[PDB]
Amino acid sequence: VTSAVGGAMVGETVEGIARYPINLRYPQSWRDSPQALRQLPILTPMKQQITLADVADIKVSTGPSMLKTENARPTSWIYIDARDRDMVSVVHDLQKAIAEK
Amino acid sequence: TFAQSFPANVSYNEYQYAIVQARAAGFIDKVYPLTVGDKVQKGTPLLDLTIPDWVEAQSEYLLLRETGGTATQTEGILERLRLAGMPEADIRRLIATQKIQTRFTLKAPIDGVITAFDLRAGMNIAKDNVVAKIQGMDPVWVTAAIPESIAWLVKDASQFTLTVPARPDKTLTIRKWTLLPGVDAATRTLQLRLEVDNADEALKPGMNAWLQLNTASEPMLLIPSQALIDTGSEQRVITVDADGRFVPKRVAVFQASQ
Amino acid sequence: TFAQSFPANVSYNEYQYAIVQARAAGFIDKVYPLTVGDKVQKGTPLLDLTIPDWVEAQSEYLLLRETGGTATQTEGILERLRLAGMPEADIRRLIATQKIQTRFTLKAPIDGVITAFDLRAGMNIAKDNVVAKIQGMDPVWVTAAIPESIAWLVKDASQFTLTVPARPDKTLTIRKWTLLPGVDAATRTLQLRLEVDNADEALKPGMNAWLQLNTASEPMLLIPSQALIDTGSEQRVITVDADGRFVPKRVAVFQASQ
Amino acid sequence: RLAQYGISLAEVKSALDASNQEAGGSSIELAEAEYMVRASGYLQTLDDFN
Amino acid sequence: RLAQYGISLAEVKSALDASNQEAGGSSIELAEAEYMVRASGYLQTLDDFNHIVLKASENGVPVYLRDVAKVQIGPEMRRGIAELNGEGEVAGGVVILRSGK
Repeated sequence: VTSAVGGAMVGETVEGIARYPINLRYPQSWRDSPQALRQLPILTPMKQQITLADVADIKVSTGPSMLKTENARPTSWIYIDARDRDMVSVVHDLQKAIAEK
Repeated sequence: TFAQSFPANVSYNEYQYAIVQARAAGFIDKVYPLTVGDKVQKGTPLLDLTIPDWVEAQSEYLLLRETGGTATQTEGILERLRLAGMPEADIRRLIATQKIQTRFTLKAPIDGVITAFDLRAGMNIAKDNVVAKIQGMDPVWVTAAIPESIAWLVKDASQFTLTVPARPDKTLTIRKWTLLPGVDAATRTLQLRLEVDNADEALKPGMNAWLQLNTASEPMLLIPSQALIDTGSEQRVITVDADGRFVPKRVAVFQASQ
Repeated sequence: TFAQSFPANVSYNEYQYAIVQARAAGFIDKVYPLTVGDKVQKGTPLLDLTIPDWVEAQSEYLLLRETGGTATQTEGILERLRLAGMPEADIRRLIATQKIQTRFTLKAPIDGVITAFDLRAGMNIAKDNVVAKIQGMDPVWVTAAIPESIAWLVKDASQFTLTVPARPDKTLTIRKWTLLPGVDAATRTLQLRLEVDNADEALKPGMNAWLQLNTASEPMLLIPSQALIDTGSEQRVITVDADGRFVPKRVAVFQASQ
Repeated sequence: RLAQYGISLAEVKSALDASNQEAGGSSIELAEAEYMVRASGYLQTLDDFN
Repeated sequence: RLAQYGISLAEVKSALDASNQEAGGSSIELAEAEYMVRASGYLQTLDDFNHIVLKASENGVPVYLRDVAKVQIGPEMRRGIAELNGEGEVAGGVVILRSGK
């Protein structure tokens, strides 16, 4: 998962002062899609030739995209853009609509 | 159309198998410049050996030829020679030269590669010793390994294509293919055996070969993959309306590939 | 363009191979100061053995000589001896001395190294026992393992350069060699065998060697490797047209080098 | 049971260590969206231990 | 190729790790001078990558990383993208000032 499918860095070539990442990974065709992952070729320790689905179920799902926290409490920020009006009038008009609806 | 690639091995054609053994005991007179790993052709001399088993009956045949024996008495004796092992070609030499045959040459019965050569100069030879194991590679074999869980991928109508990393300049034609009855317990894979034309002998046993299979499914609605949104609990596509209006529609996904 | 160094090994000449076996059962009288690893030359005594198989027939011949038997009766008993396996040289000692031969001496048929020697003093001897396995290395054998990936190139190779670490003065150009039909499976490598004169005995079986190949291919369409955008199943390159617009093309790749 | 099954204490300890982590497989692009490849593996049930 | 050569992904990763470092052998005194023993080993060529050893027969025939993989120079995962005037991706740089400067 981290190397065959994902392209996790494995080392770094040293080149004078500079450094560049080295990685291991299957060609993209093998990791194109869920169905592709279900057929991800695996060479077992005992040299058995299996696919990823033989040892795991792969399921698409939804969840956290990014966890914003403020003072250790989850929070979502709504970005409002009003530039014709003055701020205070808009905020007070928002405070009304929000409180009522 | 499901596409998928499988690793395959180039191996010897096992229907072109020959294991030479002497029809009778004797001793080696000479062994030809040969050894395991060498390619031999049909008729290639393997070794020369002396066999004393057939000399008594041979001479018995020759004397009848003298004392005007009957053709029945003659044939009857040639029959004893034949089912005593003596090769037909050698028996033919007996009748043509009227001389007793003691020294014989064993030749390669078929074109192929020597995979065993257990006899060398100076030895005696026994009925169970293998003078030469010869395996052919013209209609070369290519066995592909398919993981057991993907058995469904291979059907009768499946279209196959073969390539060998060693020969990128080579387009290989598949003579025929078979899905073997059992799976290799060691690797947990199904064995798919292909027979390939190899007249130019570009495909050497032990080589790597990549097998690409194309298989057609039952007819299903077909769309591109970037056109499908999947949130885990629902799949949908965005339909375009006669007006150009973009309207979402739920769909059920069957399978996908390529 | 290619510049590679293939791993190689020095081994015995398998066309100079001898396995010495008695022609009949007997017992060892004495064994000479030899063992596996020792270098032997043609004619070198291996062991002395007693063989009772041919004495009854030798008597038969000597008795024939005392009573002036036919010339063809004698040729006959003599022929039954050599068919019985008794060495032609020993048969000569029979007629010359007019005494039955029971004590014989097996000698090395060729120059070489004793790689097997299964008989020591006080032992009985059978016909399937090996008294000596002797292999020659004057015309020495060097085999190189070449990565299968370039079978398309080495098939038309002109010359290689042979070097051995243990001997920096025995480096020579190789213009004759045979590319064996089979490739090793553990390491997917072609097997190239060459023969090297070794009168000085400088090259020894078991030594390491290197086979160098400096060559170029037949002209093909070339592009920088960086330019190839290759998924596992789809390789393409981004061509730049007249106006400078990007247009991805599908390409078929032969192979890359350097 | 270690003797009966021919398994050393050290082998048990090592097996444990390899059975309590999660792994990331980067992400894959489907419908122009980013799908994060997430691999389970956290010990969280007695059965998981078993 | 991993299956064809009987080499596991884990074995590849381990081989890599052992092929990108230098080592010191202390020093040796010649002509009353100090000669520093320095051992190479830094990965610095594509060929160097290709000749990562994975396996070796008694024969002395080795299986290299070039046998199971192609070593190429590619882009790392971009964590930032810069575009200039809507006519090309570019590489940029920003100068950050200390807080009270």
